[PDB]
Amino acid sequence: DKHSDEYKIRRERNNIAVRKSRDKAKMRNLETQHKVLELTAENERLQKKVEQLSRELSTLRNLFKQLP
Amino acid sequence: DKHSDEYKIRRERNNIAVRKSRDKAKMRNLETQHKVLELTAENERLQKKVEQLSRELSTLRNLFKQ
DNA sequence: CATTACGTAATG
DNA sequence: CATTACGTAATG
Repeated sequence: DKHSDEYKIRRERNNIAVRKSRDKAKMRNLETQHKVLELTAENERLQKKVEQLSRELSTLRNLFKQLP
Repeated sequence: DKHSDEYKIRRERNNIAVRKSRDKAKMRNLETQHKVLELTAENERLQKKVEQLSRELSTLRNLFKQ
């Protein structure tokens, strides 16, 4: 059964499919890791934008009250 | 090599460690995908603030050219 | 073919 | 002990 040629071919093909499936799983993990870095960078960009608008706004609010 | 008590025990212990190591890997992967969902949720939060501030600013500039 | 539990062995 | 390449077998 294990010395039959059909078992040997069967194992050859599955071994190839296993390697391929494990390597695609790696890549999906790397992509998810890449996503964390993209969200983090865009997150940093967005809070700095919020901080700019917050400043521009708060600056104005304080000078408006600055004149009865 | 095998059939020895030495080898049977060594395998029992490695098998336990493998299972542990694979379960811990599952969880770090789980954690990483938890992180994308929080960065995504926090992203949407920050976008909506930028938009609210942008609106508040923009209405101001427009009303000033009267 | 693709996926995954389970195991072996080499290795840090 | 923990990690990982490599393989087997059951299964979708």
